[PDB]
Amino acid sequence: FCGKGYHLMSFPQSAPHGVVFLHVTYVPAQEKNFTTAPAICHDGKAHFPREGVFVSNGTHWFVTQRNFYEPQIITTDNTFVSGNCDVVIGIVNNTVYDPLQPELDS
Amino acid sequence: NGLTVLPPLLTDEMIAQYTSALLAGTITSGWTFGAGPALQIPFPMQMAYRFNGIGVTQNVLYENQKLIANQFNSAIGKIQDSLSSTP
Amino acid sequence: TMSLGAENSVAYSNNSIAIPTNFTISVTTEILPVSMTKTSVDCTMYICG
Amino acid sequence: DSTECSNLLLQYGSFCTQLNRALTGIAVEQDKNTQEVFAQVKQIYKTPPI
Ligand SMILES: *[C@@H]1O[C@H](CO)[C@@H](O[C@@H]2O[C@H](CO)[C@@H](O)[C@H](O)[C@H]2NC(C)=O)[C@H](O)[C@H]1NC(C)=O
Ligand SMILES: *[C@@H]1O[C@H](CO)[C@@H](O[C@@H]2O[C@H](CO)[C@@H](O)[C@H](O)[C@H]2NC(C)=O)[C@H](O)[C@H]1NC(C)=O
Ligand SMILES: *[C@@H]1O[C@H](CO)[C@@H](O[C@@H]2O[C@H](CO)[C@@H](O)[C@H](O)[C@H]2NC(C)=O)[C@H](O)[C@H]1NC(C)=O
Ligand SMILES: *[C@@H]1O[C@H](CO)[C@@H](O[C@@H]2O[C@H](CO)[C@@H](O)[C@H](O)[C@H]2NC(C)=O)[C@H](O)[C@H]1NC(C)=O
Ligand SMILES: *[C@@H]1O[C@H](CO)[C@@H](O)[C@H](O)[C@H]1NC(C)=O
Repeated sequence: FCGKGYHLMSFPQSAPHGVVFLHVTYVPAQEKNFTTAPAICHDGKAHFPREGVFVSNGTHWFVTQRNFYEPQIITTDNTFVSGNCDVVIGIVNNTVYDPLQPELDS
Repeated sequence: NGLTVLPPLLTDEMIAQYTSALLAGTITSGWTFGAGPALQIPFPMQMAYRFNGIGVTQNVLYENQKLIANQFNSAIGKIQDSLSSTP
Repeated sequence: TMSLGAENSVAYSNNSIAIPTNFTISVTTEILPVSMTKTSVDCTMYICG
Repeated sequence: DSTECSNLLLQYGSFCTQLNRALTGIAVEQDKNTQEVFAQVKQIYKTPPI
């Protein structure tokens, strides 16, 4: 409706008997392949991304936002737990870091 | 008596090809192809994204994936039967 | 015979995703007419002078 | 094919040109509508074989 791509903003310009809209949009570019999984199995529990997606570069698993590649460590802060690992089809095994663990470890 | 019918610029096979391209883009890439380059995504993950769009968590889609697929297939068959059976 | 578009077979598989690593800020133009010339015709003067 | 009818028809002016122009505009409008509705992608995507 407001240009090709994900719409960011628009600017109006007057024209003889008309209007010209300059649509400023965000277009994704330079995409890269990654191996993906619906959920991460850790401690017999299924972890799902709170806002992002699980990606793998070949050896390690990360969670990133869907529209830009920004890999982050899979923690309890950006994932949520619902059920065990026996129901979700295609769940893979990976560790889930806990931020609270070094606090009581020290 | 001077009446002529001009053929359409797009023939039926080309329009079908356009619909096929749109179907392939929306199945294999979701909504990414409409906003830029087509980015591949698995279809259950795409359905989970759509579920998140309407305010339902991903777990609900993943746990009940077989039921959702069965319901979708049944609905598509009912659509074909309804179109074939209604004048 | 016209070609609809270049063929682009998307490499779909059940466990692979494509994630963008960059972005382009694209500005596009959309031209919409708003008004016409306001024309008035005097019917008596046009038909009869 | 009547020459006399065409000669009398010429007295009325450019009515025929107006009607032909309007029909031509409708005919191109239909093609424009089909382009707008269906030709929204410039890549012909195809499904995987499996
Ligand atoms: C992601 O991987 C797929 C397949 O592993 C790549 O698709 C192939 O790309 C090569 C390079 O041009 C083509 O010759 C093949 O025909 C493609 N295969 C299919 C099925 O389309 C794809 O290019 C990769 N994408 C990225 C961003 O690396
Ligand atoms: C996937 O990304 C991770 C994170 O960067 C890579 O792990 C690093 O690899 C480099 C080079 O082998 C090491 O120097 C770093 O110490 C690693 N970091 C961690 C936290 O392990 C990993 O190698 C990448 N995988 C591939 C196949 O490229
Ligand atoms: C992911 O981890 C689970 C649990 O650690 C693995 O399930 C075990 O699989 C072995 C081998 O078949 C069985 O003997 C155990 O009884 C299973 N344990 C449970 C709790 O189910 C699972 O195989 C792992 N998957 C992968 C791909 O490594
Ligand atoms: C993302 O793309 C932009 C281009 O839009 C890249 O910016 C270019 O970077 C090169 C090398 O540093 C410069 O020579 C160009 O002048 C830059 N272009 C502009 C418009 O500034 C950017 O580096 C890319 N980023 C990644 C991570 O690939
Ligand atoms: C993807 O399909 C292959 C077989 O084609 C299967 O072995 C694999 O488990 C599937 N992965 C997922 C996540 O469904």
